[PDB]
Order: sequence, then structure tokens, then C-alpha cells
Amino acid sequence: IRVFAIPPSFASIFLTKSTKLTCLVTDLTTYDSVTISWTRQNGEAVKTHTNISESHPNATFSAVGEASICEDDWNSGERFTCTVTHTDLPSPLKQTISRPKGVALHRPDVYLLPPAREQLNLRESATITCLVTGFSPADVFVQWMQRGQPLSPEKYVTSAPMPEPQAPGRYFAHSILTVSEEEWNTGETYTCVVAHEALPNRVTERTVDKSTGKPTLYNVSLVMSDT
Amino acid sequence: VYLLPPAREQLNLRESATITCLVTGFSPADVFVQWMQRGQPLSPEKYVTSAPMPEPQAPGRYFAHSILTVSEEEWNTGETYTCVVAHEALPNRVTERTVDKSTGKPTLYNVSLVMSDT
Amino acid sequence: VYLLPPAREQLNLRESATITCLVTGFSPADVFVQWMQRGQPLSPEKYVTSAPMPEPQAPGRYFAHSILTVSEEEWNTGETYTCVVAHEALPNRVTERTVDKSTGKPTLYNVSLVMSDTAGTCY
Amino acid sequence: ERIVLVDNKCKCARITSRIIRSSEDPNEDIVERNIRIIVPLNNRENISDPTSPLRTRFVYHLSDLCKETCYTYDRNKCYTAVVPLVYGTKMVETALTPDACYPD
Ligand SMILES: *[C@@H]1O[C@H](CO)[C@@H](O[C@@H]2O[C@H](CO)[C@@H](O)[C@H](O)[C@H]2NC(C)=O)[C@H](O)[C@H]1NC(C)=O
Repeated sequence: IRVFAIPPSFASIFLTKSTKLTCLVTDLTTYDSVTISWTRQNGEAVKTHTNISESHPNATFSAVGEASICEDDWNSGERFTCTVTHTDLPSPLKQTISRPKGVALHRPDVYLLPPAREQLNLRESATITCLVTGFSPADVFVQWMQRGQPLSPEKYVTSAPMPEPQAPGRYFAHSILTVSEEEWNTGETYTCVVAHEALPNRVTERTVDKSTGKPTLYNVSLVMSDT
Repeated sequence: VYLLPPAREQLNLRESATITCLVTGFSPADVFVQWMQRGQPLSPEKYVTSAPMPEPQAPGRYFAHSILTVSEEEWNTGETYTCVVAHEALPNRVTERTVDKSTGKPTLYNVSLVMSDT
Repeated sequence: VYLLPPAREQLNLRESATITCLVTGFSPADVFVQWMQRGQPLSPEKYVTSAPMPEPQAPGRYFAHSILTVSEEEWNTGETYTCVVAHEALPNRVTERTVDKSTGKPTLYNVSLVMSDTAGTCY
Repeated sequence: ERIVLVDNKCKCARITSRIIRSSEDPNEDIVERNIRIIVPLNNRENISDPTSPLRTRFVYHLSDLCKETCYTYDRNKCYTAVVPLVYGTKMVETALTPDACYPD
């Protein structure tokens, strides 16, 4: 019986305007009559929760507590409470979550490093490191995008925030992508996008192909007519 | 270990250079890293590695990464800055690679100026 | 309309600074021209105006001229001596053009291309 | 003292000019046309679609721009290319340069 309280990402909101907030309990016992109630800080309950979990195949039993709120309410930053009331421990545990206050806004500085030439000599796989830096608050979101088709996340892996050594407040993150070298040798640029609530239109992005990233070759051919 | 030198863009800002040391696809877990330059090491505060993550594409061969961040005003000077890796599976238990500025420098320019008035 | 500057050898006698305004290949005639100097029309006698004699090779188009002199010592302040054409067949019925010393042709370039990744910006 | 004949902030060209009023001899002066270009060798040919090749040729018909396919991100007016995001698909905006697309 361990409960994860899952606040939606700012990204999830801003791409849905649907600020569902959930809390999951993991590896408890799936009896029936499993009961969890969402309440505000006031104690007053809120809208219910449907499509709740069932018994897991590997005994890591679960139960999703769905909820909803108005976005400004979360912006207002008041504590939210889903409490587990099941006979396993009919003692009501307290899952209280909020939004921190006082965090300033700071922007991602998305560089994008290209695969090391060495890795291009093992002759199969290539790796690209989308990077974000020096930003506040936490919880950036990223995905990778190329040729106008999205890249299903099982290609890429992303870090989570963790403070800069130098910046007292600003976090950072990563992302990693693995691709066949011939695919990267094909040209075939790649674009990593980031969405984060200090970014003007909320979304910036950068790209790289073989030619942009660390080229050995500079071929300008510039013509200047009619001086 | 593949070491990657800081982005031109970051050096454009010429603000602070971050070097990323990217360990790959290995087993088992419990890798370790620390940063070495001129043979004496740097405090483990000057860099940060999250512990091993699973790798998606391959089965549970792991990866990890630490990032060394330095004054570019120094990475403009040399300071080869190598990243040491410890792993039980390693035929000598300890590997290093390194990089400096002259590691992504382009070889050749190919200028073609055709100034004219036609 | 064009405005040719004086000749270099003109600018060695050291008195006569001729200036030429002009008009080319147009229909119809009756066009009026005048020269403007800093929003100030010149002396009408100072310049001398042509009449629209017809084109040599064009079917029926017209062209005329006008010439004006000043002190060549003045051809150091310059002030580009704007010649104001005035023809009916213009979108606003005036197609002013002007020319000064700084205009024309230099014989000392120095092109200065630079080259960098730190670009795509145009500060 | 120079006279900017052209300043094209989306080609990073800047033709100035300056009469080098000589040693105080008679009017044996020569006017002087400085030029300057900062070619990027980083951008696309479709400046506003980062899915194209980079660039090789940089053609400057100065006649044309002594007065629209020009290839530097002008600092002040900013760009964007609507870009799909998936959370289900969604076809959504972007901000291809920051610090200038700030609706403020
Ligand atoms: C190539 O560039 C052209 C113009 O430089 C782009 O054309 C339009 O760009 C606007 C930008 O907001 C879009 O809203 C339009 O939908 C574009 N029109 C078309 C027909 O694409 C063009 O988008 C660029 N290429 C690509 C692939 O986007």
C-alpha cells in the first residue's frame, strides 16, 4: 500500500486545458470496496473519479484517483487532498498536494549536441543530446520531432529536473535519442521541442542534421554582384 | 564513454561551458565517474551525475551521464578535462576519454568569393 | 529621369559646375520640369529648359533636357540639387530624383565580408 | 559621418559611404563605399522551416536591395512554424526564436 499523488504537468494542462489531477496507490491489496476521496483544503469534497484501476497481473496492485479543478485555483495554490479509506488500514492516510509559491520564471536554453564522431565509428547507432538549462520552475516537458512526424517516446529518454551546481535555483534536464548512423548519415535532420511556463509562446525548439552539427567542412560559395 | 564538447551556441553566449560525459549501454549498474584534468581531480560538486537509467531500445543494459560545467573563459585555453569511468565489466575497470577545443574544429574552409559588377 | 553629375575635367577649370537632369522615352509631351534645392525651387533662369524633341529610335516617344550651373566651390557642400520632374503620367504626377558628390561612383571600395556561426541574427 | 546607403537587416548587408575629405588640397577627393556582410553559414534556405538543407550560395544583387527570400533571422520581428505535438495528435504553434516572440 503505497500511494503516488500525481499532479498534472503544466504541459499537460497547456496542451489540454483540462487540469485533471490524479493520485495512484501502488502495490496495495485490490479488494473491492476500495475507497479514496478527493477533497480541497477546506475539507469539502470535489467531483468524483471514474475508470478506477483493478488488480494488477504481478500483485503490484493499484487504484487511480481521478479529479478536476479550475486552473486558476491551482494557480492560487491551495492544498488538495485525496485520502485513502480502505479496510486494509481503515486509518485514513493523508495525501496533501499543492503548488509551491515564490518560484520565479526562467527560460530553457535548449542547445542540441550532435553525436560524437567516435560513436559514428562503431558503425551502427547514433545518439543526440537535447539539452535544457538554467530554467525555473521545475517540470519542463520535451519531445522529439522530425520530418513532420512525431517520434513515439520509446525512442527517446528524458531526464527530470535536478538543480544546477552553479545556479542556486535553476534546474536542467536532458533527452537522449538513439538512431542508426546511416539514418543520421542520410541527412535527415531532427528537431527537439520544449514546452515550459517561462517561454513566450510556451514552445521553442531547435534542430540539427549531419551538416549543422560539428561539420568538418565549411563550403561557402557566396556571390556579390554589382558593387 | 563518449565525451561531448560544449555547443557552439553556448560558447556563443560565452557564458559557461558544459561538457557532457555520456556512458552507454552497459551492465550491470553501479557505474561511477569523476572528472580529472592535469591529473588532479575536481570536487564532485563541480558536476552532477544522476545514477543509472535503463536503456529503452536495448534490454536492461544501462546508461548514465554527468555534466561538467566550466568557465568557457577557461575552456578557451586548453585544459583537456577528461572524465574517468569505473565499471566492474571493464577489462581494466577504468577507462578515460577526453576532449578539448580542438576536437570538433572543422578541418577545411571552402570559400568561393566571386565579387563582380555584372 | 536621371541626373548626371559634372565631368571630372569640368572640375579642373574650377568655376563652372554643370549639372544635368534629364527625361527619357515618354509620351506625351507638355511635361514640366524644374529643380529643387532643399525644398526650395531654384532660380528659373539659373537652369535652362529644353523642349520635348522626339526620340530617335522609339516609335513616337518624347524626351527633353535641362541644364544648370553653380559654383564648383559649391560642389563641396553638394546638397544633391534635387531636380523635380513633373509629368502627367506618374502615379502622383512627380518622379523626383537627385544626385550629389557622395552619390555617383567611388574609386575606393573596401568590401569587408565577415564569417561566423554566431549569426543568423542581423543585430 | 558615413551615409548608410542601405542597411538590410535580413541580409546583414550594410553599404555605407563617406567622402574622405582629403588633406586640404583642391577637390582631388575620392568618395568611398564601405561594405559589410555577415553571412551565417548556419541557417536554412527556407529561413522559416528548419527541415531544409543549410545553405551554400549567398547571392547579393546589390541592385535589388539598393531599393522576398532573405536569410537572417531579423532580431526584432520573430518567426514560428506550427508543429505537431502528441499527447493522445495535436497540431500546435511554436516559437522558433525566443526573446522576440514575447507577447508583452
Ligand atoms: C517555406 O517557406 C514558406 C515561406 O517562406 C512557408 O510558407 C508559409 O509559411 C507560413 C508561416 O506561418 C505558413 O503559415 C504557411 O502555411 C506556409 N505556406 C505553405 C504553402 O507552406 C513554408 O511553410 C515553408 N516551408 C514549410 C515546409 O513550412
